[PDB]
Formats: sequence, structure tokens, C-alpha cells
Amino acid sequence: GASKLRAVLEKLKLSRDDISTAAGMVKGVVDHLLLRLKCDSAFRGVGLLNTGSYYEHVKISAPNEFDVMFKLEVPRIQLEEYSNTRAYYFVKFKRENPLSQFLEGEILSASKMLSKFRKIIKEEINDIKDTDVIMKRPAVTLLISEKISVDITLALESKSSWPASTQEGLRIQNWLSAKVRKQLRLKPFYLVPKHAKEGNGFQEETWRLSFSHIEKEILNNHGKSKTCCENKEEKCCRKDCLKLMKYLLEQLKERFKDKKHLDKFSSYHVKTAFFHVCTQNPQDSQWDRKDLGLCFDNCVTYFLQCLRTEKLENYFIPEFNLFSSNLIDKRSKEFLTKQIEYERNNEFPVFDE
Ligand SMILES: Cc1ccc(-c2cc(C(=O)O)c3c(c2)ncn3CCc2ccccc2)c(Cl)c1
Ligand SMILES: [Zn+2]
Repeated sequence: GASKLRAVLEKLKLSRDDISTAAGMVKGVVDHLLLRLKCDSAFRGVGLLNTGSYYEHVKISAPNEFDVMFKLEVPRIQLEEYSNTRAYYFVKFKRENPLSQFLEGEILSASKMLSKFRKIIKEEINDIKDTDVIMKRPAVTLLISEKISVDITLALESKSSWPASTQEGLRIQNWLSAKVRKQLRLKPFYLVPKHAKEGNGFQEETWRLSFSHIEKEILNNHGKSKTCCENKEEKCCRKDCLKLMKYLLEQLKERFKDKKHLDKFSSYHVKTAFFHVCTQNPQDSQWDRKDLGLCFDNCVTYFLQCLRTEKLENYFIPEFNLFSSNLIDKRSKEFLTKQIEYERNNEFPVFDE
């Protein structure tokens, strides 16, 4: 039961120094790219966005896979929703500025910005032989010494009120309080470019709303009680359940690598499902450390439901379905449904030693 799960968590602790070292490699490469981008007139305002809950500038999204976000302070943004998608928007500037070279009419071109961003980085990773860095295809994906991959996301920062599509999102009122929800909604939001001809290209220059910076505000301040996990009397298992969900997905993706059925699923999906379960189970007494196995089952059952019903709401944008057929094909969701069901009904053989 829970003892198999606690053993998994104890084993995860053994790779803490591998992780810390890789995160240091990433940090060096990114600092170097940061000062070069700052030379460019378009990217003079670039900086690192703190999104990690463990390491500040670097978020780990899988073993030796790391995520980094470069933000661009961008004033006076005017948004126009693209074809009722709730998450994708055209970016204009309320009535010159450094980004003027990327305009196509009033509209800021995602693909032109991405193109110069990529070009500057690809040119720059050529030029330090202290580490070996190439570029794969997240604006850019790097590979460091053929082992550690870094996804680098460029994002516009907007200090305006959040778009109306988020009005019913971040549904934390009954768990973390309406006061906290108000404070978090005073923070900036971010727009990440979607190339006009990439993916199944819209043929438009649209940007997706991004709230990845909110994760650390909540994951490390996660209780109904303000002192949850700050003393020995208030120990919950929220963080451990999330770790186990991520590890479940990681291990399944590894086992199904022969035909890569699970390529489209990521830790973002797991995290989104996990925080929906936090909304559903707002009391700290529902996450008692002694109940690790039941709490994990709660999390897996909800993820399974999302898979079977092909529905996983964006935590911030309820009308945006992360599991829509536009984003993940039906056979992928049907396939993972079957595997998650098997693991849950058989006490997670994927965690066996
Ligand atoms: C309580 C809470 C707080 C934050 C998050 C959160 C948000 C985002 C986001 O909206 O950017 C995340 C993320 C985690 N992990 C990865 N991304 C990035 C997604 C993304 C964005 C744009 C294009 C493609 C993909 C969650 Cl689920 C819950
Ligand atoms: Zn806690």
C-alpha cells in the first residue's frame, strides 16, 4: 500500500545531487545566453522568470529535462482573442518601442520574434567550448553534452488585469481563500508565442496565455493552514502525491518507448490534474501523511477520469481543454486510459522492485 509509495519517494531522494548538478549546468548556459540577448535592441529587456518550486530559475520537468522561461517586459498590451479559443490572442500595443521591428500592421508577429530569438541563441551556443550545446526542436530546446535538455520559452510579460477567459479559473477560493486568489490575480500574466505556421499552424500570429509562474506560489504555500508543513504537527502529503503522479507518468512513458504512444503527455498535464484534486479536497485533513495511499489513489482516479472523458481543463482557463482532439489525438488518450486503469487496479506494478 502506502509503504510501496513511501519507498518510491525515498528512492527519488537518491538522485538529488545528479539533479542539482545538472541544474547548475543549465544555469550557466542560460546566464550566458541572457547577456547576449540583452545586447539586442529587441531583447534588451529580457530576463529570467522564476518558475521553479525547488530551483528558482530552473524548473525540472523530467529526469535531465529542464524548463526555463525568458520574459520580456512589454508595456501597453492590447489583446484580441483569436476565434473564441479562450487561450490564444493577437497582441497589439495601445496607441515607438523596441519591438516595433516585429509588427505586421498593428499586430506583433510571434513568428518573427521567435525567428530572431532562435537565430540569436543558435548563433550563440556555437561560441563556448567549455560545454557542448546544440539546438533541437518551447521557443528553443537545447541539448547539453548529449545528456541534459533545456526547453527555453520566451514570453511577453503583461502587468494588466487578466483576460476575461480566466474569470472562472484559479478556483482556489474554498482551499487557499478568496483573499489569496485576489493577490495572485494581481501578479503579471505571460504570453508565449505560437509560430503562425508551426504545430497545426493557425496561419495567424497568436500568443497563448501562460501562468506557469503561479505554480511555485501555490506548491510551496499549499495548505488551508498558513503553517501547513511548517511544523511537525501539520505534515500533509500534497507535494508527495504530485511527485508520485509525475513519476508514474515518467515511468510509463519510458516503458512505452518502443512505439512512443505517450509522447504527447507531459508533467504539465499531471500538474493540472493534481491541482484540480487540490480544489476538490480543500482541507488539510484530506491530505494527512498517514493517508498517502488513499490520497495518491484520489489523484490517479481523477487523472484517469480526465483521460477517459478526454477533458482536462486548463487550471486558469476553464474553457480551454488540454485534452482536446486539437491537441492530443483520441487514440493517445484511449491508450493511456487503459494503462493508468491497469496500474491503479493492480496497486501500481510500475513501482515494483
Ligand atoms: C496552481 C497552478 C499554477 C501553475 C500551473 C501551470 C501553468 C502553466 C501555464 O499556464 O503556463 C504551465 C505549468 C503549470 N507547467 C507548464 N506550463 C506551461 C503551459 C503552456 C503554456 C503556453 C504554451 C504551452 C504550454 C498549474 Cl497547472 C497550476
Ligand atoms: Zn502541507
